[PDB]
Amino acid sequence: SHMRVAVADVGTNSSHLLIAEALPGDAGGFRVIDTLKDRTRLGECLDTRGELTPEGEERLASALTRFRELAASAGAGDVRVYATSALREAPNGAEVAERVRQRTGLYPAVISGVREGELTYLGVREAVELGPDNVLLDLGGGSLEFVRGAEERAADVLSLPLGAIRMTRAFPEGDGKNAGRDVADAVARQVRELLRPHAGRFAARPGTQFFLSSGTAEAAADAIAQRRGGRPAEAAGGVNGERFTLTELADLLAHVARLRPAQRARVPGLERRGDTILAALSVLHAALDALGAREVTVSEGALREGMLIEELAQVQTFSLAQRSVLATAGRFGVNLSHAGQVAELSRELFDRLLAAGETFPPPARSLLTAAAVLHEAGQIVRGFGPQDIELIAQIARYHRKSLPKPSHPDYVALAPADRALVARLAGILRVADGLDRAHTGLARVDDLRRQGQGWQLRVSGVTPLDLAGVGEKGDLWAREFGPLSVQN
Ligand SMILES: [K+]
Ligand SMILES: [K+]
Repeated sequence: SHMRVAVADVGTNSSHLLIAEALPGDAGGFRVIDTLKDRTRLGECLDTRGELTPEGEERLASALTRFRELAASAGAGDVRVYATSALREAPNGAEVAERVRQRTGLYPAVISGVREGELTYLGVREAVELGPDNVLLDLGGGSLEFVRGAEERAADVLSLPLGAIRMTRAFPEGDGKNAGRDVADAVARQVRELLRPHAGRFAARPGTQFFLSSGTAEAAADAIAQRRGGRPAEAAGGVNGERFTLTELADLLAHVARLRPAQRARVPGLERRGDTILAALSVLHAALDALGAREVTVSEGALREGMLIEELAQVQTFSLAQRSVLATAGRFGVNLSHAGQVAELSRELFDRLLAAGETFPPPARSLLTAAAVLHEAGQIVRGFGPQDIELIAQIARYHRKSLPKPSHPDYVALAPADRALVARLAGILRVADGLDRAHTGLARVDDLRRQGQGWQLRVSGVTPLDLAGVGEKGDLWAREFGPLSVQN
């Protein structure tokens, strides 16, 4: 009943963790239990080639070790990890992520900037009052997402390389009096060059509400509130829902550009961003000005909140879409997200095989779903008859070197057609667990076609770990249905 969930995002400035407990009623809601930030500073750990250094890998692994520990102390156990610009753009990111999974057990799965904007927008929705027409800016250390949408989800997402660290490094500050103003001006021109062909999609219309998320914008809201004679936001309840104007942002930026980098970390509210804050504030001002914004609201919800919403959405709606089967897997303490995603992928692969001509018996789909949800219940290695559950049991636990050997007592041998059914469904299920090996819930089958005497599988939303898992978990598919080639 007390089922707790953990999600994390690995970005360019820092890494973030949210541990929460879901709300009853298959509603899609959660109660926050714990949050954690880690100054992983991956964007400062890139080499001249853009590769993440062994020191960045260590900081990564360290953060995911902290995350895995806190998540288990709270009772979550498994953590879904998404990664944004630093690891996404690093030529060695796939390697880094596989290495870091070996060390910690957590795989940092790179998502597209569009999907980063999409999920961030759901996090903002969980924190503030979106209206019929919203434009969100999310400035990280590496990129800046522009998102527009209405009251429930994103409509258009653009992702630009205008991040706080990236812009600080791309316009190094000089030694003169106007050095800060000159960095601000040049950063502001870079924003204009890259946004200009897309500005209209995010431009102010009558009634448009503008929102900012993430730590630069939160620091700026705090600095502006303190410049209006306010108290530090940490002494208060945070900055969620605070509003400031474009003029106030402009005023703070002018002050910052006049200061020297070390002086900026003594500006109240900016003490933890002195090195990137000048460039960061230029990005924010220039972009908002390009879009015609005059006021913004700041949100403390971001990627990790939308990660929990998207997860709870699919997981709870799948149980509505066997509903006890996901619940019974809960009694065995399994990762319901993984189990539900593996069941959906099994469903997807099964239907294409049927449509291509493969004959299956009527209960086969129901059997594969049930074994899909109980594949990782250590204890196990409802409208199902006693013979069906035995079939389900053997599908969940299929291996060539079975723990009981045929000659050994207690060995359970089915009838030949059931043996053959188990093998064919276990090959489907294994491909499915491969497609969610990264535990992202993001894989989807797009097309599965016969290719000669074998098959060709097209998958989307798949990480390099997921694709590797199918290759390592698809040998049974090849014996049962024919050689399998996966693409995209
Ligand atoms: K971001
Ligand atoms: K310009």
